[PDB]
Amino acid sequence: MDPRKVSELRAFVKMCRQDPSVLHTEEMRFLREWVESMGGKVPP
Amino acid sequence: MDPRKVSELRAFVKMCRQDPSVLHTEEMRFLREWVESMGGKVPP
Repeated sequence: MDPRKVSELRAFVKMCRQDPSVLHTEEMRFLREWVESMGGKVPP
Repeated sequence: MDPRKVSELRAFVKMCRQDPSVLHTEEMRFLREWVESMGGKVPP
């Protein structure tokens, strides 16, 4: 992927690690499902 | 989000599903670490 979008993804992950709120929306269900497919659990 | 960036993230997840090796690089270590923090593991 292009380096700017990677930087945006780093910023997104940094946000989620401090406040995973956005992940609990319907918009982000696909992302939760992907994490779950890898054996993870999105925390509260 | 920017709906366009949600779209890009969906496309990125699709790409990673199709070819998990995209996540194996040092550039993507931050993403592996995030997944591991949630108890998952990126596929081989």
